[PDB]
Amino acid sequence: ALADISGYLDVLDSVRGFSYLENAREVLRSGEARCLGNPRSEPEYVKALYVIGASRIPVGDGCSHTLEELGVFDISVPGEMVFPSPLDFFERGKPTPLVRSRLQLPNGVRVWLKLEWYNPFSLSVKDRPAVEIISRLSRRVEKGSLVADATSSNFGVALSAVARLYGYRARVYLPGAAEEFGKLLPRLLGAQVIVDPEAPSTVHLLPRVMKDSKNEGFVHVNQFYNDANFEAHMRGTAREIFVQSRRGGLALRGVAGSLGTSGHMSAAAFYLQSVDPSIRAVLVQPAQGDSIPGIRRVETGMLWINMLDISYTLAEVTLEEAMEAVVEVARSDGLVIGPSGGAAVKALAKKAAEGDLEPGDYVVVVPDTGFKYLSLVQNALE
Amino acid sequence: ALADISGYLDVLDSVRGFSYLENAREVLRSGEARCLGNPRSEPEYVKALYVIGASRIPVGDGCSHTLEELGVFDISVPGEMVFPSPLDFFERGKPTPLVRSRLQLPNGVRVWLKLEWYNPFSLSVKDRPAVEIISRLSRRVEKGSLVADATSSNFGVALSAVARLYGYRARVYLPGAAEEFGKLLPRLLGAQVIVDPEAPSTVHLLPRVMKDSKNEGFVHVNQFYNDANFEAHMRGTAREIFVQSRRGGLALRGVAGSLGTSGHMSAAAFYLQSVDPSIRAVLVQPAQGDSIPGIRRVETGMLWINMLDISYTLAEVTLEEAMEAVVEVARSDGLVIGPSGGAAVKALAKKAAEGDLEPGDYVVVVPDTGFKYLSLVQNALEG
Ligand SMILES: *Cc1c(COP(=O)(O)O)cnc(C)c1O
Ligand SMILES: *Cc1c(COP(=O)(O)O)cnc(C)c1O
Repeated sequence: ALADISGYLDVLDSVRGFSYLENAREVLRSGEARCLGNPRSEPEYVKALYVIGASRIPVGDGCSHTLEELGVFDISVPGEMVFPSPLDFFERGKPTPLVRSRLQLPNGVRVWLKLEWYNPFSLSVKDRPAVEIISRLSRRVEKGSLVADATSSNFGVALSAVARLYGYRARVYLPGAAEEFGKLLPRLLGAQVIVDPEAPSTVHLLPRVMKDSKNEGFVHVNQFYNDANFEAHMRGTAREIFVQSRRGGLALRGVAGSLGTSGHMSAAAFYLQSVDPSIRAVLVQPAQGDSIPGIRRVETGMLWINMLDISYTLAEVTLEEAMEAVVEVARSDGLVIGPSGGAAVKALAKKAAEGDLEPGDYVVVVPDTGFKYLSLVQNALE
Repeated sequence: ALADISGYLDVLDSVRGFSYLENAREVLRSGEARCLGNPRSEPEYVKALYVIGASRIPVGDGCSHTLEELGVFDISVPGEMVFPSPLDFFERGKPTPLVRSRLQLPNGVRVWLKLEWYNPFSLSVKDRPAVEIISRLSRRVEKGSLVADATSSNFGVALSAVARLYGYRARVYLPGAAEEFGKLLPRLLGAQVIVDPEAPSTVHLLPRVMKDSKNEGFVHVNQFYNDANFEAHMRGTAREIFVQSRRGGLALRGVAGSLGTSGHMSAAAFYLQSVDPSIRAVLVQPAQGDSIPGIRRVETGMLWINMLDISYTLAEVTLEEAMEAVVEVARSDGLVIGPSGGAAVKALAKKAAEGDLEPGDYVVVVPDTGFKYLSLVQNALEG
């Protein structure tokens, strides 16, 4: 039988560790889940179901229910696109668009672009971890409390908007080289902003944020380590790629993406490889020396991409090469993508040139809009 | 009986003038269109149906069909949000979102925000006129031809993107006061940009564009005069406000917005007042001396708002007041609207205070995202 999962989400408070993902993987591979005589007594299984996108759980003895029956494939979006609040629109105005590009790559590699700027608060992929993180402290941490993090531009904006929505205050710490929109827009949204001119990277701010947290008593949400980040992308970004590829008739042979926190691509890889382990994940490595906003090299410390059982391929991409792809996609599709989106397109283009990819449909996650990066666009047209 | 309108759309090539809108208004008012014996002999009636958003026409002798049967309400975004091309995404990734605000206005005036930054190319309301203009010359004008116009930032970006999707080249003329994204992003999109530092406004550039058009032989698409702008907003923005209000359970009592070309608010007013003449159109007048990007005062010259049978009220709004609404919406809703969106919100707030408006639901058209306007945001926070 079917019950609403909403009544069992306290298991998100109490399940720890990655062992529950064995259940997620097996439910996805088999396309079904076994009924729980006592759902309460199997919290890891309930969490597995939530993380893959189920809105319902199977209840009883001996029965089983399909992904479909569990609500994994339920249509979210009202046909008329009317929403009673911005949060409801974040939650139900999904999937984010998946749009076939007319970019021509060698070897039958067809490019689709997933447009994560379609998230309303930060115009970026970062809404999803912000919502998930804030919503799940929202029972134990007191309203009016300060939450904070080290961030590049997008999550600081996401965090500021979402914290306030849920009744919290936000503080955002950014390196000197962050874009001005990351420094300014959080203030518009009601947050405090701290820029460290000296910090050479976003993760270099983390020790200061942790020290300040101990002295000042604010909640350090730590997107780089907070599993709700990964889980948000499992139930959202990754579930969407899966459902979109199926209902859209793609022959999904891989995904391509970039890595900051590693949240969105680790989820994409893990989810899709659960259904079909041969699906490739092609991932961007900002070339040494270069800085591409929002993203980093794997060696500098990433949680999910390293700890989870996922196969991926790297590809080196310079800032110059990423911006060339931004120009190519703009001239080809009339779509203005961000530097990191361009990096992911280029990575896919390289692996396509090398003959490494089966012909078929490949989904590139585009983290944000290129409108935000006028100085990088200016340099790229020279 | 019904026939697909696709087989009758050469009327768009041949019909001229505004007389056809009489038919559009009556069909919307009665909520039904009557069958045509020979549709080919009634091209104005066919155009009327295309412009209000019908996908089918009524065919027969004596019969009639509702807006619903005609496909006017058949604008559903697909549940899976998968689009086999960018143009298909522009076409089918609609309606743009209509989101209830928590802004508190006096006298029972409830605010809904229509987010036109959800257009795919220029992230603005201007994609819609760009696509309709270019698609409808995409037959008669030879590929590789140059298309051009005088513009503020948004339509320059939209024109540039759309031109390339239909196999044209683009040139964009902007005044010196235009935003940097307007000067730069068309070049990313492959277009030529001409900036006139001295030009005090966008419409001041028009004589020079027209002169250059005569000399160099490019198509001046002229958004300020081209009826496909109005028509795009009739079948897009306006039809969406109508259909979204109905299906969404709103008690629609008015729309608020701003004027550049006057394309989108003239359409919203004309379409909705066709259905119900008591629906108000509250329009922004940028206070004398001030410049709100993308928008103008009625007196400086406008086509559809003056020629069409619509009612509206004007509210004066300073740049400062427009930006105060941007701050307020950001703090209330967590959404960042543009200066002209903020102005429309303020125009609605002002009218609401004056006791002028029926209590109920009001849709504010938000032309773009305020993410772009960082200097104006900076200045606004200093207060
Ligand atoms: C956060 C972000 C990324 C990387 O996303 P994660 O899910 O942190 O790995 C890439 N690009 C941009 C612009 C971002 O904001
Ligand atoms: C075009 C535009 C307007 C006005 O729209 P029209 O349909 O030209 O009257 C308002 N604001 C912005 C930002 C625009 O680009």
